[PDB]
Amino acid sequence: TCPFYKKIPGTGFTVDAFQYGVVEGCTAYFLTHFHSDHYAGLSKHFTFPVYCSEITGNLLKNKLHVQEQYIHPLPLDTECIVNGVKVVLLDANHCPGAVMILFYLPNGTVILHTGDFRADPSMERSLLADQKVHMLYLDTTYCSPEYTFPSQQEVIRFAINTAFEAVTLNPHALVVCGTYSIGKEKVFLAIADVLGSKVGMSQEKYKTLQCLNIPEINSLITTDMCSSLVHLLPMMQINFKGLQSHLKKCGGKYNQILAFRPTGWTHSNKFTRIADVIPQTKGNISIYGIPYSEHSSYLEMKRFVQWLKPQKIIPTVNVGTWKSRSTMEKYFREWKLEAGY
Ligand code: NI
Repeated sequence: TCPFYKKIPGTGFTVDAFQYGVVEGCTAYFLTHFHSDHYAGLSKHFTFPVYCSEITGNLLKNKLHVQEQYIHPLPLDTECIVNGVKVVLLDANHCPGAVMILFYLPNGTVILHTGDFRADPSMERSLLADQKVHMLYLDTTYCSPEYTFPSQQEVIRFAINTAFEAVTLNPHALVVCGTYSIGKEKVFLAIADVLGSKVGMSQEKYKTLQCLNIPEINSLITTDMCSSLVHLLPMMQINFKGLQSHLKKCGGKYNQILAFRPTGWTHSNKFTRIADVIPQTKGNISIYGIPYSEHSSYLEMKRFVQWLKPQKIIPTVNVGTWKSRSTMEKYFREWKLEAGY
C-alpha cells in the first residue's frame, strides 16, 4: 500500500508510486526522475498515464519499454493543466531529467514536491519567487549538520588536475570511472575532455547516455574501447581485483590504472579537505573516492527552506525511524525560529 507522503491531497495524483499496484483513485502518476528506488514497478505492461520530463520519457520508452501512448512529457518552466489542475515542472539540479513539481490545488493551496534535489541560490529566481508555498515535500537525505561536502565545481577541478597530471607523467596509464545509475556524468566527461579522448563504455551504458539530450554527445562517447583512454565500468568492479582483470583485457596497451569512485558523503569528509585527498594503491593501480553529491548539503537545504518559508514540511527521506523523524523536526523548528516565519 501507498504511503501518505506520496499522495497529493485534493487531486487524483501520486508522486514516485509505481511499486504498490493500482493506487485507489489515481488518475495520473508523476515520476520525478529515473532512479530505481523512484521508478520501482514500471515496465512495458504499465497502462496508466505517466507525467515526467522529456529526458525521463526518453528513458521510460527505450530502457523500460513503457508504451508511447502512456508517456506524457512536459516542458520545464511552463504552466500546464493536467486533469484540471495547474502544474509546473522545475529543474531539480539532481541527475539528467530530474524535476521538482509545483501543484496549484483547486482550493488555493500551493504544494512543492522537490523529488531528489541539490538546492541552489539560482532556485530563488525561478517561478518559485512569485508566490507562497503552503506544503513542502522535502528531500532530507543530508538533513544533519555533519553532512558537509564541496561544490561540484571544486570536485571536478580536483579530478581533471589529478587525471591530467598522471597521464602526462605516464602516457601509458588508463583512466577508469565507476557508474551504476544516471547522474554524475560531468566526472567522466570533464576528465575525457582534458585528455583529448572519447569515453568508452558498454552497449547498455551507451544506450542510456543517448537518451539524455547532452549536446554534441556523439562527439563525446563510444563503444569502441580500444580507441579510448577513459573507460566506464560498473561501480562494483571499482576494486583491485576488478581493475586487474580489466587491465588484462586491454592487450598490453596500458601499464597503470587510475580509477575514480564517485560516492556521496563519506565520514572522511569530517576530517579531510578535497585538496588533501589521497588514493588507495596496490602496485600499478590507484583508486580515488571523490565526494561528488547530487543532493543538498545541510547548509544548502537550510538556506533554501529559510528562503521559501513553507507553512508545513513533510520529509521524504530518512522517515523510517523515530530518532530520524525527531531529529529532522528539531532542525525545521530551529530554522523557523531563527528566520521568524
Ligand atoms: Ni535520486
